[PDB]
Amino acid sequence: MVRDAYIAKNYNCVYECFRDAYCNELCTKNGASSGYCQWLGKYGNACWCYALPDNVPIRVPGKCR
Amino acid sequence: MVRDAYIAKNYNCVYECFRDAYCNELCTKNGASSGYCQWLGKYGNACWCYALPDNVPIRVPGKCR
Amino acid sequence: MVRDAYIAKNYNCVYECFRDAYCNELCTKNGASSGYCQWLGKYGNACWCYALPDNVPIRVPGKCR
Ligand SMILES: CC#CC#CC#C[N+](C)(C)C
Ligand SMILES: CCCCCC[N+](C)(C)CO
Ligand SMILES: CCCCCC[N+](C)(C)CO
Ligand SMILES: CCCCCC[N+](C)(C)CO
Ligand SMILES: [Cl-]
Ligand SMILES: [Cl-]
Ligand SMILES: [Cl-]
Ligand SMILES: [Cl-]
Ligand SMILES: [Cl-]
Ligand SMILES: [Cl-]
Ligand SMILES: [Cl-]
Ligand SMILES: [Cl-]
Ligand SMILES: [Cl-]
Repeated sequence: MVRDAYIAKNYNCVYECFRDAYCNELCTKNGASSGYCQWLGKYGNACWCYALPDNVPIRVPGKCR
Repeated sequence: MVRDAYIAKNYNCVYECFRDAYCNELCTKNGASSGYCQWLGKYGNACWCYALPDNVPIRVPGKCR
Repeated sequence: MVRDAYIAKNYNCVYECFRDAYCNELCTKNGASSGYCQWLGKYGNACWCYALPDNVPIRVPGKCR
């Protein structure tokens, strides 16, 4: 299954960003259809991916550790 | 079927917004993959949903009533 | 197959834009689920389409000619 989400890294942490292309490269390398750099969002300036496969971790409620 | 669209409420009216998370919560609660708050768009500052199921009303050409 | 991409015109050139609705109309007329006007991106201010069918050309690495 796929989902639109903030791609995460160890452990439960978003990827920050400035440029859309940075996030699109990151997200698509990880199987998403595309992604972009969301500014001033829930997790600050962070990468949002569309249709990211569920073998890739995502940000969920809770702490980044 | 699903479509990308402005989610609507009675009758043929968009949801205004400030924050992306507001729209993402609204859109996903209604079955969309995600959504965001479009600023300065066709209907002002309004929620846009990706892959919103067709059992949820959307904004179509015409008046909000 | 579909892909998220910059819709292109002859030859390997993006469509520039100001308004999201301009790009959404262009992209959806060409079979995409939606599109928007990306500002200050890889190709300047240009139209990005979601789920654009592969019978529509897209921007790929290289020169616009
Ligand atoms: C300023 C600004 C801005 C923006 C944006 C966006 C988007 N998509 C990727 C959700 C369509
Ligand atoms: C007003 C200028 C907008 C450029 C910033 C674009 N983002 C990187 C925030 C795309 O979501
Ligand atoms: C230039 C700062 C951008 C933050 C606004 C982001 N929106 C809420 C308009 C996202 O589309
Ligand atoms: C800060 C105001 C944002 C309006 C510009 C929106 N775009 C046309 C860049 C949408 O991506
Ligand atoms: Cl985080
Ligand atoms: Cl943004
Ligand atoms: Cl927020
Ligand atoms: Cl309205
Ligand atoms: Cl916007
Ligand atoms: Cl408009
Ligand atoms: Cl170009
Ligand atoms: Cl943008
Ligand atoms: Cl760039």
